Amino acid sequence: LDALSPEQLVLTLLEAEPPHVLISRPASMMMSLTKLADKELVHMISWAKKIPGFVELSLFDQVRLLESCWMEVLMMGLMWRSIDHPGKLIFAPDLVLDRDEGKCEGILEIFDMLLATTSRFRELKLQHKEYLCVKAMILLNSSMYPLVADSSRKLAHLLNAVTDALVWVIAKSGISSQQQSMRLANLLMLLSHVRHASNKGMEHLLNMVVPVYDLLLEMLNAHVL
Amino acid sequence: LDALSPEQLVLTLLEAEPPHVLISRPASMMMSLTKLADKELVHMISWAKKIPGFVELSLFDQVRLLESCWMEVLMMGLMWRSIDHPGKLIFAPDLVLDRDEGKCEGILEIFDMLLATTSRFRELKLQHKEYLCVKAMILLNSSMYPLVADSSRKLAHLLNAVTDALVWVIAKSGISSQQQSMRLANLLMLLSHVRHASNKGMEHLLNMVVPVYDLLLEMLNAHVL
Ligand SMILES: CCCC[C@@]12CCC(=O)C(Br)=C1c1ccc(O)cc1C2
Ligand SMILES: CCCC[C@@]12CCC(=O)C(Br)=C1c1ccc(O)cc1C2
Repeated sequence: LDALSPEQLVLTLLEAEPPHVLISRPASMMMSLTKLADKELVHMISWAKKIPGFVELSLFDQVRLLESCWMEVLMMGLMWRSIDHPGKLIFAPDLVLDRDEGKCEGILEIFDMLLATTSRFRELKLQHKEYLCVKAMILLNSSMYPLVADSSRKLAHLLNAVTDALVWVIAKSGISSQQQSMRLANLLMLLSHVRHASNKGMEHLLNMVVPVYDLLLEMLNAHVL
Repeated sequence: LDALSPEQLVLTLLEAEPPHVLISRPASMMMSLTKLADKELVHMISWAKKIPGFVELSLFDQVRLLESCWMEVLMMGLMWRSIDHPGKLIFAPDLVLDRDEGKCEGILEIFDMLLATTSRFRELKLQHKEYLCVKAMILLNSSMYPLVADSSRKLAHLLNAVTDALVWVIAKSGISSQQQSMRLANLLMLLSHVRHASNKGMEHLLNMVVPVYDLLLEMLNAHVL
């Protein structure tokens, strides 16, 4: 109830944000990168557990959602981290990248998908409160199977609340009702792009390094046991 | 101007809908399927040329948009065609499929992504006017590169108009302002799913039949010359 209310929901999400992850280095890009994800994934699962109502869904649903959405959530965080640095990607404190470093490959393709989309978010002037709500939407909207009898009723309620909070945030800008709808529409259309980049990253990842998708699956098990 | 107005824009789109395509048969599924797309693509390009303002964009933009969005537009049409037939996919008049025919493979995965998403549109009670506006959004939102000096100003104007028409359509249902936003949000979140299915179909398609993506590219050239 209360916890799912716009002002509160948004401040609960703020405290649930994952920490800075240091890669901690003593196929090097891809070595750096896969070790990073392994690290980031642990925190991702913690983050999800702090989203009001998520742990009360079915574990059959929790596991489905985290499995399908991990790369879009790590990419959404990445764009938010690089949003002010045109030309770069800020993967972590000691791991920043130039586009011309994405020349050594296949990675260059993905690199430009993430710079472009990020530039789009810059132009829209993505607010923190907006960022927090969209990343939560990405997790809850990541699959359709899990919302095809109570956990479903629950999943929708919890997804509708987040959409309510975003709408709320936007209404506070003091813009016109038409601007509101145009902004809500521009924001959610951008998720289609996010998913695209995710699909490509996932693709690149099987054509190959650390067992990110393995261990995660493993983390998913312990998460159940 | 006028042509981009909600009631009119929606009736212009109605007359621009492609015809019934008969496959016309005298790797058979995939033979049927690739021949079908070759056929459907010709009409797709005609359809796009009837969307007010599209031919006045740069050809550098026209070609980018059709190239990136062809499979999502053929899948969006497919779901609309099967929306009332649970368990099937209605690819064309003489080409209907059962899920258990999608067992002979890899195609089964995709098959369930398209049944699920379609079921979602059923539950939402997707209206014709709504269908017409979303399919146009899919084409105009298909890439971000082309909207990263006039053709861009133009592209946004033309995408904003379509979003205006959809919003208009939804406001006519006589539902509550909160229902409006929740419905607009539910509709555009579904595009993320559409793109997902597209990405998978595209994937399946290179791992392989008719040169769909070749000839299309070819059609793209003639389209310029
Ligand atoms: C353009 C290269 C992007 C690498 C990105 C996608 C490709 C990949 O294999 C990995 Br493991 C990647 C990754 C790790 C952590 C993170 O937060 C985001 C990503 C995306
Ligand atoms: C589940 C199988 C789907 C086949 C679908 C995606 C896989 C594929 O190779 C082809 Br050519 C396909 C196709 C053709 C026409 C059309 O309107 C839609 C599609 C999607």
